[PDB]
Amino acid sequence: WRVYSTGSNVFQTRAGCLIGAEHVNNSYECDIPIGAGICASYQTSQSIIAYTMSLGAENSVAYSNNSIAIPTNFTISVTTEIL
Amino acid sequence: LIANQFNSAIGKIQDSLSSTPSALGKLQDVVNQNAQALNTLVKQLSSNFGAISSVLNDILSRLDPPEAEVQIDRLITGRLQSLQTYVTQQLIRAAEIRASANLAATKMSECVLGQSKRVDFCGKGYHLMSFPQSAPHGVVFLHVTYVPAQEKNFTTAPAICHDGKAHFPREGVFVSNGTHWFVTQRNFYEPQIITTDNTFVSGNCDVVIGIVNNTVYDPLQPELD
Amino acid sequence: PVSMTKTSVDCTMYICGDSTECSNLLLQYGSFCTQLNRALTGIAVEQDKNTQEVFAQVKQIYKTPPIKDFGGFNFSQILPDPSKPSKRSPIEDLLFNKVTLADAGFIKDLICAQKFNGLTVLPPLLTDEMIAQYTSALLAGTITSGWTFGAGPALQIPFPMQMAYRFNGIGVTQNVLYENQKLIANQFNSAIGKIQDSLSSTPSALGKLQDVVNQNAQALNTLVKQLSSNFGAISSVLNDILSRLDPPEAEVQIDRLITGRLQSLQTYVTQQLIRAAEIRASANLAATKMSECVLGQSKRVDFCGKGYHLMSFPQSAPHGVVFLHVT
Ligand SMILES: *[C@@H]1O[C@H](CO)[C@@H](O[C@@H]2O[C@H](CO)[C@@H](O)[C@H](O)[C@H]2NC(C)=O)[C@H](O)[C@H]1NC(C)=O
Ligand SMILES: *[C@@H]1O[C@H](CO)[C@@H](O[C@@H]2O[C@H](CO)[C@@H](O)[C@H](O)[C@H]2NC(C)=O)[C@H](O)[C@H]1NC(C)=O
Ligand SMILES: *[C@@H]1O[C@H](CO)[C@@H](O)[C@H](O)[C@H]1NC(C)=O
Repeated sequence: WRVYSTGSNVFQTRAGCLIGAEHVNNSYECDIPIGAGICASYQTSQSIIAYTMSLGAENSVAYSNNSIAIPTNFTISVTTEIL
Repeated sequence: LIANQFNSAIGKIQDSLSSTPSALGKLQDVVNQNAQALNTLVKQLSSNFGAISSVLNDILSRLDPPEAEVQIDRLITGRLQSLQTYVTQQLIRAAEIRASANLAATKMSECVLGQSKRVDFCGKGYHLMSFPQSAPHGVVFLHVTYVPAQEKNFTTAPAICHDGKAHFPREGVFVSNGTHWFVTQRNFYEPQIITTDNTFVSGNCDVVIGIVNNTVYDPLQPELD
Repeated sequence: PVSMTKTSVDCTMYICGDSTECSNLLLQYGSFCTQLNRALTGIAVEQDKNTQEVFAQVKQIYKTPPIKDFGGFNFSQILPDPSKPSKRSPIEDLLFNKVTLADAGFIKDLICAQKFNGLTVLPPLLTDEMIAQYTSALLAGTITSGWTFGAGPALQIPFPMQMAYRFNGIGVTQNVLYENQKLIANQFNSAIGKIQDSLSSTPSALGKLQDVVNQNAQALNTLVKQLSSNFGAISSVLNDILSRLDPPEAEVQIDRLITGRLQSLQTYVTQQLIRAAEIRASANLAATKMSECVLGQSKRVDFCGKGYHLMSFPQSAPHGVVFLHVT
């Protein structure tokens, strides 16, 4: 086949290079693992996009030497697990 | 309140399993793998392994046995080697399933029949109890856990000096609104007044880093005075 | 150990290297190579699952505050250093220098010869700079939130008060700590320095990692040696047999070569399956240790180091994890 080798959206990764996907600047969670931190998905007007995977939300906790945080209210949670 | 949260949570388990189709994949793949492997074995009957044909009754009805020995030997070698490969792969998968079964037995013994205190062994959060249910070739646990979520901030101190002596919480921690001081258990905000009967005295208050000056109410003195 | 190096084997390049007659004779053996490729890609998936299971324990990335008023303690050897392109602790740099990894396989040795016969090395899913991000996040969460971030939202709490809680978990009254803070701080800092220089001086510490790589390397290496045995034919080079004999009798030689190479390949794959099961068992052990010795305070004896356990700190190593137990 040769209908994809035309390209014009070619993207070189640490695993090789990718043809038929358009490199983005965001960071999402992983859908299909490609490798070296790069994942790909089918989204939006629809196409296949590839990205650096996103490890999670950034967070900062307000530490001090005389500050504590305490909870006031509570929640009961039920989860499933299959073996 | 806890009853309503529990019932709503159970209903959410029910409709969450009823709506999501991809939940039970950990079971299904196992059956699929065995199915796939067994199916492969059947279509190993159709390869000739380099002989005339893969049907044995053809070769018996075409040749005399001085040469049927030569052809049949090649068939025997091929089929026997394929069967050996199938048995070895089934042995490895059996060892894996046995490991998962011992894990399941450990979870049944600890997360159900007692109350475990290992973190994240019986679901996420502090563990309250469990309930088991059956599944085709498997088990499904419902963990019921306790998650605290509404936080607020206070300013503390490791100990209280009252009379040249340090006072420590018998259980809990000292907290301050900004004006007063209270003793609170570590997972639920509830002020109680700092008395003698939830504290104890040890040493003097010239050693501990960051001790703050306050007073400790005595439960005997206004009864006596 | 956590994972081994993902390896992919291509049959038709390995067995019948560029010979149409050889492959046409090979398709009489049915669907072996699909099974072999399926087993290898099963192992290759399982490695990524193992690393994801060990390190992706939380789902938020905390950060340490810049100020270092931790009551006298000094975490300078396990906190990340912004002075390097690889955002690591110096302890992690000692770990990255002590293991002499191999099998580069760069984009264009013995590695090139391994490349030329259908043996490829798939790169891992998680790079070396995201594992560091998880490990630094776990360090940040442990030193600023106690164990509350292991059960819900992060709750800040001063560090010596957390250490008072942790002595109260052992069976020691907490006033022991507050009257002896400086002594504990000095012992902790001296002990951390002893870990650093003891690991720096001893070369033979990390053998549990190294042997794993060596075994896989050795196994892969002996596979290439099996290309040089003739298995009872007149020669071991396939192009010789095609360039000397007519095909109606070269079938006899080529069949013997197919049998020998296929049997050797099968043996290699069975051994790699058993090693995969072993590494998976050790990975589940590592996940249990990360859940219990780090995110909480275990009370099982000698599960979290020798003595009464206080806390732990994880650090990353190439294909593995290293725990520091503080006891
Ligand atoms: C503690 O949490 C519970 C549950 O989140 C709160 O109960 C809710 O109260 C509001 C009042 O406006 C009701 O609308 C909700 O229906 C209640 N929840 C349930 C599940 O019934 C409770 O108010 C919280 N405590 C405080 C002091 O705010
Ligand atoms: C924590 O310990 C580190 C040990 O590395 C201290 O860093 C040293 O600080 C001294 C003081 O000037 C320097 O002479 C050394 O060169 C530093 N070490 C290195 C490897 O560069 C650090 O000061 C300590 N931090 C605290 C807060 O005590
Ligand atoms: C807390 O930190 C502040 C820094 O401004 C310092 O002045 C104070 O002495 C510290 N207190 C304790 C108990 O560490």
